[PDB]
Amino acid sequence: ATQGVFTLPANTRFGVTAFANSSGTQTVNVLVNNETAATFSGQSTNNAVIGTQVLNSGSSGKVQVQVSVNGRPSDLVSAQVILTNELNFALVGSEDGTDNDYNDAVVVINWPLG
Ligand SMILES: *C(=O)C[C@@H]1O[C@@H](C)[C@@H](O)[C@@H](O)[C@@H]1O
Ligand SMILES: [Ca+2]
Ligand SMILES: [Ca+2]
Repeated sequence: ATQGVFTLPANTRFGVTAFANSSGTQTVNVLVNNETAATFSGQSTNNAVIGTQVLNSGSSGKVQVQVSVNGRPSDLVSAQVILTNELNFALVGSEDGTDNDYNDAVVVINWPLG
């Protein structure tokens, strides 16, 4: 199934933050309505934050996370969780290799802000 694609409410600010846990430099691209809105890159095996940013979901609300390592797309896992009918999380893990820890880039999107 498709992973890493989330429909947000339109015209709403949201946060996106990426963490790395791999020997490989992770590149995380965040598309809003199919156009690049942020791109983060970095290397850590210690959960370093490789980027954090506030972005607007725009007219479509469509947000897609892509993760690439060594020029190759990583395998993605994702889900969304909503607490008290108000606080939203879109969660992505990714695997760049064969150990299947799925933490090589971890991406957390949260809304609403403010
Ligand atoms: C080896 O390069 C694989 C790669 O880096 C490891 C240190 C570990 O984080 C593994 O999950 C990652 O796929
Ligand atoms: Ca891995
Ligand atoms: Ca890892």
